[PDB]
Amino acid sequence: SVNTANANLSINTSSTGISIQSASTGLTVTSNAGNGQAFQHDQPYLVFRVFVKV
Amino acid sequence: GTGGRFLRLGGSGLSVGDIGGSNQITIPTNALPSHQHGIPANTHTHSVNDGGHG
Repeated sequence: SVNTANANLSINTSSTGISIQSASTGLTVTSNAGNGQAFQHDQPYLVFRVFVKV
Repeated sequence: GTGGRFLRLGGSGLSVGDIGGSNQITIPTNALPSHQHGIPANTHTHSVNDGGHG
């Protein structure tokens, strides 16, 4: 009879052929940045007093 | 001195001869109106690294 025996073999490593194609992050607008506030502005001036003739 | 200014009656809390104002105006930060910027189209890939696997 022939006894059971193992075929002594091993697997040689290979690097898989894998690639990553293009993609878009998907965002299209930013977030609003700004508030509509009243803002004070004054032209140069000099102040007098007005009197109406009676 | 006139100072090349504008004529301003000063009834509300402004004595005679009072000056002020400015020809140069500076937009404050809170005065900026709310707005949204558009983000353009984008596209990218990531390289892949792998030495192999048995």
